[PDB]
Amino acid sequence: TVRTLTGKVVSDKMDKSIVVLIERRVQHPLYGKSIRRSTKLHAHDENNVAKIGDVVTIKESRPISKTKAWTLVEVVEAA
Amino acid sequence: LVEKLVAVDRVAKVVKGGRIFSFTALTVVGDGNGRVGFGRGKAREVPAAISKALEAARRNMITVDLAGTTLQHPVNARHGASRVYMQPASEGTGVIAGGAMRAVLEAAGVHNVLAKCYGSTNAANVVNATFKGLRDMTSPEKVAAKRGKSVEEIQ
Amino acid sequence: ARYIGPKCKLSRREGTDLQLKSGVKPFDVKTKKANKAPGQHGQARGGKQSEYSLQLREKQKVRRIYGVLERQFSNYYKEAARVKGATGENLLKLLESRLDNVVYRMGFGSTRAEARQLVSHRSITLNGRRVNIASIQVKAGDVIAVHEGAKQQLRIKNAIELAAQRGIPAWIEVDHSKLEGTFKAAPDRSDLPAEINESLIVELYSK
Amino acid sequence: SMQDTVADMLTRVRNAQMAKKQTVSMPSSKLKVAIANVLQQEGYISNVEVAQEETKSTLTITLKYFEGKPVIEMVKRVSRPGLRQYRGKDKLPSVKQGLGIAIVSTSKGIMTDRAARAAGIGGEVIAFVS
Amino acid sequence: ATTNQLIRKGRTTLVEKSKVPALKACPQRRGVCTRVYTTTPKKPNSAMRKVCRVRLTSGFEVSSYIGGEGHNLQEHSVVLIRGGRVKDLPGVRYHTVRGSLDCAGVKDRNQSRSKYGAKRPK
Amino acid sequence: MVVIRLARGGAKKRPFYQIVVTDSRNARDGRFIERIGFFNPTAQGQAEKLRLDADRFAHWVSQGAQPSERVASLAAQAKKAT
RNA sequence: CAGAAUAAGCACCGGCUAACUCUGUGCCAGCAGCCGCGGUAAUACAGAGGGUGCGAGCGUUAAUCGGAUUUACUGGGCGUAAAGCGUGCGUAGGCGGCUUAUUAAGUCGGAUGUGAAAUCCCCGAGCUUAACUUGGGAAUUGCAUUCGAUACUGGUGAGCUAG
RNA sequence: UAGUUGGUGGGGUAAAGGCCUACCAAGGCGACGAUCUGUAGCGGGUCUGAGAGGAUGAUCCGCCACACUGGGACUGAGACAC
Repeated sequence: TVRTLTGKVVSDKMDKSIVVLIERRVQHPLYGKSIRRSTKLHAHDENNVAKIGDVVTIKESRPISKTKAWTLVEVVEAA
Repeated sequence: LVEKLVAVDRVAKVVKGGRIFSFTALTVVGDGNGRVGFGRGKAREVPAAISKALEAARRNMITVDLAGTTLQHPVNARHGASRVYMQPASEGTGVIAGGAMRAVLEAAGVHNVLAKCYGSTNAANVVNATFKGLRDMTSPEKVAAKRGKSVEEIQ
Repeated sequence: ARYIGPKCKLSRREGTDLQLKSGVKPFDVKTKKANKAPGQHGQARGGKQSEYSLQLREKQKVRRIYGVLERQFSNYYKEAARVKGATGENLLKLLESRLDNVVYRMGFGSTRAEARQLVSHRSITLNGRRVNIASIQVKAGDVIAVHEGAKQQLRIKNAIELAAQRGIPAWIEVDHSKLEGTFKAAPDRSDLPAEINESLIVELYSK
Repeated sequence: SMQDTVADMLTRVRNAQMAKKQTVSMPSSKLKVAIANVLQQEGYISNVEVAQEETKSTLTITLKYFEGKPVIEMVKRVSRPGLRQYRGKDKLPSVKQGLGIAIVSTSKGIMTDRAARAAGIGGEVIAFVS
Repeated sequence: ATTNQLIRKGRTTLVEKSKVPALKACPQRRGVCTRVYTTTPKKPNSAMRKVCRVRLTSGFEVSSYIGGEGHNLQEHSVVLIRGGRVKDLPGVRYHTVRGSLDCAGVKDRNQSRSKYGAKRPK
Repeated sequence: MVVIRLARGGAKKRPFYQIVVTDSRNARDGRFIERIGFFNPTAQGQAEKLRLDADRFAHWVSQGAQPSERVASLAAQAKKAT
């Protein structure tokens, strides 16, 4: 009953934090062609298990820092 | 047979010493129940031009099968740079069209229709386009015959 | 507002009798000028007309016979278009359902103007109350009667006498002894005269 | 290069009908075979044949003429690689008031718009035929 | 255009411009008569048209036509001007309202009095 | 606190009231939580004079809403009528 | 209760566009949305008679959408009317051959929650009618969660040769 | 862009949080338009349009901001208070 997202890690330089890129495909409101839209989310990684290139899952939570509100749940595939 | 005069114009030819003036007329004739035609006439005065136009119109006729008192399906047509769109309407609507389309449609016997012109509104080309559209509009029995199915199968 | 002035010139311009006169004398003898327009350039009906002219003249005839002005007439047409059915049929039913028209066809008025005067002066009661608005729509089953103060009135007696010579409508059940009538249904198109061509008015307002 | 094989098939059929051929052949695929089966069931074409001489497969269609005119008078691609078109069950288009057909790809297979509306499902609109 | 080109760049609509910029979207304006004079029309018309240069409250300096036969306007009069073009006097886009502030309604008229601002004769 | 009171609608000199449940600090004709009936003091003919939803009325009273004087009288009237 | 007693104007009449004649003036005075009228018989200027359209209103100016397929998604064009870069190569991006298995992101269907009231539409009710007020519906074409389908597009694995 | 992005100890709040502070690291955002600049209260709705769209945000309802111009806090359940 919690909101989860699936994405690909694009950075792990900072301490205990990962940057994951989420991708979605939506229709253009007027021209009707399906277009690709992406967003960047800062998540929380307690043990630095995540790396660059892996496909991961995150879930929403209470704030952990200024820009982090998501926590890693599981690593689906390792780079 | 209902006879309608769409347009009359005066044309000029240049010769030495001055000009020669003449008149052109465009007419549409129709029985009112599925037969219609149109024609043009040229003469140096209006009565003769009109008579020639009516004669040519009565020579140029077709048969169009309506669905009751309206079209069978939406129609797009064009002749040259004139384009016309016509669409069937329910009872009580009337004929919503310009003068040139209205003449042809009333002569053919359509009572409820919505029509629109795009491009040039030259009378002869508009009448031509409406004529071709009406001529080429089809019917369920023809569709079923050409496909080899039945009318209830076609729906 | 309400039209006041010469009446016969309207009929002469329209080309027919619009019965604004009581009817004791025929229109032709009354005017001596029918078949000619009332202007200094008056001509015969054989002059050419445009489609716009025909449409306008058709609607004007209905407006003059029923005494209705342009704003109310446009409101009537909008209502008839909104209601289901034939638009001209609905418009004619709406025009016939007016209280003053019902009084005229029930006979207490020699002319629609006289009926309207009576209604305005509260000589006519709908159901059981003294109304004074001539545009009220009369509904099926309503009972129209003359006020007891308005009874034994010479104009009413003359009006019923002329109505007796006139044809009694099918949809109105009226007794002239106590001067009371009952409405039952809206007159239909076949009941109405075939002179009026509602299609022209519909085409005009559809433009 | 060649990027729309369905449009290629429809264009070949239209040009063959305009030139009054009796048959039209093309490289085959299961999607074109399904579309041809739908057309044959609806009665716009006569016969569908697939010849598998080797790894290559060739589809052959037999055309129909009636009163000196082609039976297929209009065929139009609707969804295309540069703009895909999807519709729900309540917005499936009608081709000239139901006298034509619209080919629809649904999760239950390729069918007509009438059949899709009967089954209460939607999908991708491939072509209009009339 | 290609659908991809339309997605990348849309369709642009050019904004129209007013034909009466001195009004600044008001129905009328006040002004002081800077000059009152007479000008010659463009071909093929011939007359002596009465025009006045007015400085508006909007801050602009415009020229306005004085309609009707005969007027009392002179320099330093306060007048009310509206839109309306004369079509044969180049550069004249406004009319003066007769009978409003210092302009007087024309005399001896009995037809179309509401324009020209002439009261109904008793 | 939460109150049950009348909100004025209708036209000039012919008022029509909606019985609403609302926070007392809100404007008379503004924000409210729930509408549970109506009152028409000048009804005639086939027009209904008073309608109240007794179940929701009792629910909100149990939760702690405070009916106004007129609403309490109307509730008594409706209970007598039913 | 008394008596018709207290109560009708505005624009227009050459074509678009329903409705014409006479006097006055003479490229003057003037009119004009566009096309245009006036230089001695002006249906276009001014007055008068007549008429037309509205009517306690009638005209003018200003502003928005429409007509305008005249920014064209629905729904336009580029040989000569405005419009193919002087020609290549190539980055991001867009699109992409055939067979098969799998996934269910796009796509489609069901259910649940939500989408305030008022406003728009429908059937009624109360105002002497109508405006107006009001009961109950329909709608709010959306969003989210969850359960299903697998033809097409996308992802992954394997295979093929017409590019 | 250098409290800038993240981490640890401590402080602070009714409450999560660079909200503050001392250290450690070099991160964070951007052609899917960052930064800079012009304009503007937002919505339910209103007008127009066959529709798609276009224009608009008076009167009624919801939310936000302001109280001669800027910076503060006190009292209080609640204000940084027409």
